[PDB]
Amino acid sequence: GFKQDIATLRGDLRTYAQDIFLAFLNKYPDEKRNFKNYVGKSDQELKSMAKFGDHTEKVFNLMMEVADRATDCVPLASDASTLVQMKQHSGLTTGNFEKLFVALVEYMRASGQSFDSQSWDRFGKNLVSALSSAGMK
Ligand code: MNR
Ligand SMILES: O=[N+]([O-])c1ccc(O)cc1
Repeated sequence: GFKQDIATLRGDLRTYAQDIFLAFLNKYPDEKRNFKNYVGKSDQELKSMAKFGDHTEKVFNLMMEVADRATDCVPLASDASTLVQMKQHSGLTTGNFEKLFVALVEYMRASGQSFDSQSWDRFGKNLVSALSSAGMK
């Protein structure tokens, strides 16, 4: 289920984080509006860019903590407020997060691994709801 998937992801997290964020950027290329330094690069070139690897893994480090702290795929309100307030997230909207989680769910479905894709779909939805409640537009 969802808790086991957090452990699975954590066991190879730099790879999963980069592959999922690449699936997001390739499904929604306009999102690079918020990632101008990743423009004009293939997947293999991004995986050789230090901030791409370090920032993507740090994003997913925290994503796994928020998932682990959640109850039945519902994140803590303190985590949603942290994600709305962080300066790095200024001017993001909830649709940016919805799209990341569509790509994450599609990645899991395409995997041959028994990820609980429905629970990640729920978590993405519930995160978007918590972000909205905490003031993200
Ligand atoms: C499509 C837009 C974005 C979505 C969705 C998104 C979703 C999430 C998310 C999901 C639950 C979590 C957890 C998360 C967490 C972070 N996030 Mn976030 N994030 N996020 C940015 C856009 C987005 N984040 C940006 C832009 C930056 C700073 C610039 C750069 O780091 O590329 C940042 C930065 C960060 C950092 C700091 C990285 C560091 O400096 O190395 C963390 C941690
Ligand atoms: O996965 N993510 O949403 C990310 C990944 C890398 C980054 O620099 C910012 C956000």
